[PDB]
Amino acid sequence: TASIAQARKLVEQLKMEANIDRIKVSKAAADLMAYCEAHAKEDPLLTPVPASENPFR
Amino acid sequence: DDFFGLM
Amino acid sequence: ELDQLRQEAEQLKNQIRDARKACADATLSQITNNIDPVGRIQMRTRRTLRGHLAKIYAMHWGTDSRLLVSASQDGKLIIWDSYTTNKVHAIPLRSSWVMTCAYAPSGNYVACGGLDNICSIYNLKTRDGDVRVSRELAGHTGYLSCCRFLDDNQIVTSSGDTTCALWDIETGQQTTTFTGHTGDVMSLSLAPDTRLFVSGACDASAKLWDVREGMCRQTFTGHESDINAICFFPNGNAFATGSDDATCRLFDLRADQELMTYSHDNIICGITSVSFSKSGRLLLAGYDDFNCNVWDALKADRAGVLAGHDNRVSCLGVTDDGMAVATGSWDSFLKIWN
Amino acid sequence: AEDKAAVERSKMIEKQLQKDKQVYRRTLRLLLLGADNSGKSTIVKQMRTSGIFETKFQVDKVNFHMFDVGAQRDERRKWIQCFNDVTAIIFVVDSSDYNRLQEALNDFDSIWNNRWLRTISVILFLNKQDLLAEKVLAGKSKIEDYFPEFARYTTPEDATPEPGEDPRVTRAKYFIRKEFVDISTASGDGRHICYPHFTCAVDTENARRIFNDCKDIILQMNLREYNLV
Amino acid sequence: VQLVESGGGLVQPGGSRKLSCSASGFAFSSFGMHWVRQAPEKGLEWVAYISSGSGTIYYADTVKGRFTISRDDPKNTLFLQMTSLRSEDTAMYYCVRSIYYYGSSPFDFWGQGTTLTVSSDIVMTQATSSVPVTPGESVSISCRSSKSLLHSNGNTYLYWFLQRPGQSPQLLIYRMSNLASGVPDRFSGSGSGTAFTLTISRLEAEDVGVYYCMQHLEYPLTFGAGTKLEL
Amino acid sequence: NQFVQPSWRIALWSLAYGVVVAVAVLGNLIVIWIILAHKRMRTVTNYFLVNLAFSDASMAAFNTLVNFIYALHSEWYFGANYCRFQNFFPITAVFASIYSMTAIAVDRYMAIIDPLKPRLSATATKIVIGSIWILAFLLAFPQCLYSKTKVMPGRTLCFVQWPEGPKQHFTYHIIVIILVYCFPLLIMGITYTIVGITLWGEQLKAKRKVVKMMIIVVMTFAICWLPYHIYFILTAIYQQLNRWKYIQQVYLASFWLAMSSTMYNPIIYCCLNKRFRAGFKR
Repeated sequence: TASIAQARKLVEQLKMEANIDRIKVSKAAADLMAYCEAHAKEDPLLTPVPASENPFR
Repeated sequence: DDFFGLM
Repeated sequence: ELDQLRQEAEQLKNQIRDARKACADATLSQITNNIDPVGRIQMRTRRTLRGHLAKIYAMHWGTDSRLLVSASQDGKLIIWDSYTTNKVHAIPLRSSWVMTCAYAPSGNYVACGGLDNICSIYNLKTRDGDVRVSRELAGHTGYLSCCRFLDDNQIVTSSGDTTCALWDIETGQQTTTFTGHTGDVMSLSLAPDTRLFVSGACDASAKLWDVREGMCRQTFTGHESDINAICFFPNGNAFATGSDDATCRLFDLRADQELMTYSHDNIICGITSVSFSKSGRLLLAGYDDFNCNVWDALKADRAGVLAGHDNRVSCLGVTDDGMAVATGSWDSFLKIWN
Repeated sequence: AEDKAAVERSKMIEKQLQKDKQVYRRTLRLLLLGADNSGKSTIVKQMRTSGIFETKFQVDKVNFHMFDVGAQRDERRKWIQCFNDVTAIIFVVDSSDYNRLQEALNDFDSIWNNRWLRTISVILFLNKQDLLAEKVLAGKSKIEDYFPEFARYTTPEDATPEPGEDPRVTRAKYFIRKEFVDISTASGDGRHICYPHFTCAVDTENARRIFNDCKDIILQMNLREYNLV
Repeated sequence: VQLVESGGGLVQPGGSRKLSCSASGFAFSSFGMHWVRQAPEKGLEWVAYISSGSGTIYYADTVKGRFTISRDDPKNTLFLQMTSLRSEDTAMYYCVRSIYYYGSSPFDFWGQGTTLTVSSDIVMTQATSSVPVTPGESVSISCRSSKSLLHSNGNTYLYWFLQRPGQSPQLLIYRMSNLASGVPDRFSGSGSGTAFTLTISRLEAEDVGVYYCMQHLEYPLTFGAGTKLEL
Repeated sequence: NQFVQPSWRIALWSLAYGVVVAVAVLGNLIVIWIILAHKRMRTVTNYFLVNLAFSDASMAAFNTLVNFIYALHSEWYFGANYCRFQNFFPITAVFASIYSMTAIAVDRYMAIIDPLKPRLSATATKIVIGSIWILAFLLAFPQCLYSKTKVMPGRTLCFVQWPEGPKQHFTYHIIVIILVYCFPLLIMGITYTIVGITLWGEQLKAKRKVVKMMIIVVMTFAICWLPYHIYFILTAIYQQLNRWKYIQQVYLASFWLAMSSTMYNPIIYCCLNKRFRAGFKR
């Protein structure tokens, strides 16, 4: 009865996870690559800046 | 030989 | 009558699985075959921060992208000026086994914790001129793994008693405790909108929590061993997990499954630190193989190796403007890269 | 706020940082490990929710840090990496409790075969020897049941520098040492060596045994760095 | 925090007198402490400086040789030993603390002052020496310098002050834009590379005093004459 | 004009001295490569080991190679400017290789006798690497000042090392045999025998192997260097021993033994250590 209240906590958390909204993977993977193309030119590691506005040189 | 050897 | 709740637990565990395979319609490696690659990102060590005695276990950048604090197991923090390699502060700690470090986003406070099971907040803006301990947050059973500030009066502390906890620095007690994990919670990354946070534990499971409600919204079950490092994507809808099975894994929240697998056959060593760039294109990951790698987050190809350290890379951090990458390791030196 | 006065503060910090490097290098760090049955909580008494206990003591003007790790969870696979590059591991084993000695051999096997404690030497303190002397001089509890190969073990010749006892307690206590060096000699390299000792309840020489063994541990750390091996 | 000074009195002009400031309430050994004097019915003028750890010790050229500054970090004292006391050294000698790191606010706390009555440089010029104000207006005190105070690291080094009648000067704005801790948000100081300003948006009765200025680029720290407000 | 050696002894000395240099400069500057070009074996302790192995390589390339040609049928074939250098850097490589071995002996003494005391720092080891050379450049200097090549019609006996007087020439080679032979041998005889007592009494076999080295290093120092210094003492006061016409043989046997000490440290560090054996297989 002690672990019945603990096994019920696992089946109540799994019920709150099995009833959520899941968009398609092709919608979530396209919205990830749309973020990297939108912020690519302000990424100083992927697109390096010159030695003037680089504060570490 | 003379012979002056060096250190 | 436990199997009546154990066979119903396995039925919902497969009903989760068939709800995810219905959404798995296109691999991210299929949508990103025609996207151009990145190229050989060749970074160079710009600064080297010397002065720590023992191994560095944690660093954190500040939001000004110039100051950083670093934690070493000789028992002290050092706030560095990255453009000068100066030492702004050197704060001796009570314990010598610090495993986490956190610069507050305002800049006034700094935190540390470890095997003492205490999160110790430090006031840097005192009118007396010295750094003093502001609050000494006790209440975790196991060791402290990660602390992350949300504002100046709230912190989220990961610990190895399988729990995370949201605190209150003024009061000194727990606002809410997060009690879903069955293993030592090792890493923790907040969302950019500070409303959710993920936590990777030693049950090979990352869990997305809600801060205000205190629930567990999603659980992510892809890894094969202990997740050591977690990091949110910059848009708050994805995260990467580093584990001891030599695999980084990018997940996503709206689809609730795994997306890519940044693995290599040559790499057997585990991941200790993981971090994204500003655009979310590069996934810089620190390894036990003495060197960091620069994976590309959309193609899963190794596009660069940072190989300047002579021991285990345990810390990694990209600034909030994406300018530099700092990398602390067990040779008592940090290195700032471009 | 001149930058010249900012680098003067940084070179006042490095002067303090250099004089805490000299204290740090002159201080030897130890790590107590052992179960609740062992007298690990009593050797710290015999020496001169908080999750770590430091115990400082000096013998012969050499500082020693102990770290009795407590208030933790059961699994130790994660925080045992923190105690890499420590000078020694004091492992305390209760030599009186026969039934729980195999799990003392199992977690000694975990310390000795850990990937991070590869270089670290273990100082075994086979504790509670007076509780072991009274157990085979009473003859009630037997070693042959818990360990089946005690019936075919005999005492080695060049051993037992004890004043007075019968060799029943000597064949007992030298077999418990033999089982703990079956793990150190087989599944280990020449980078770290065990040091078995026999310790009691009130035994004031336990800080001298650590000092003599740590002097030998640093001696092989120096013989390897001076390439004289 | 507290900085109380001792010394002063009538001194003959060939005589000597040692001042002493006793720090109590802050970590004195981590602060680089100054000496700034104020002649009667005149402005402020810098005298000496000793760094954190008795390192860089800098004097003004008008007191060099005669004046020796010293420090005692255990007993938390700061001295100023004068040897030959010329008659222009009649002043009220203030003792200022100044800590120097990234983001610090130097010249943040001033002492009360002792009265010692005896019986190239970057010139800072404040134009208007008296502004008539009423409580409620929005005033702006201008400031000009000889050399541009914008250093190559990125921040100009102007420091604003306020000396209320009877009291000791307090810091308002450090590095020309940063509001000091304890100062209300009405003081929005801004400016250019060689022309500066301090805008008080709504004036109260506590805003009445002599508003000085200071540079911290070159080490002879030259002040201004002071824009005095009156109501 | 004589000392013209026949072709059968110029071969039997040359296959003995070429094989000295062929173990030295093929064994010493592979040891600087092990220490410099790597990262694990590149610590503060090994800085004396590259001070010695560089000074041994100078003692085997500049000293025993140029003075071998000048020893055979003497014939100083190197002009009158290199003789001022021959008595400066090849002689200071002798005294820097000897005072290095005294420095490694007291470094290994404090690494064994009081092992818990922390060793010399990275700045303290360089202020004593250089202080070896300053004490060695100061002592090789009175031979650079007096190197007066007064050659005859024929290059026999050109590089004279001391043209002032014999009573001052004896005193220089007594204040060398005290400072360079007698004082380093008593330091290496007190340090390495207290160390040899301690290590002597599986891994104890590797501790009883380093005392076989310290018997060799002391007693291939007192034997290898003694006919060297005795030759320059017995020639300084007794200048009539220069014209003995068998003085060429007894010089070359005395000089071979002193330069046989060059090749010993690469052999010693490989017969002991396993990280240096793999560095020679690679």
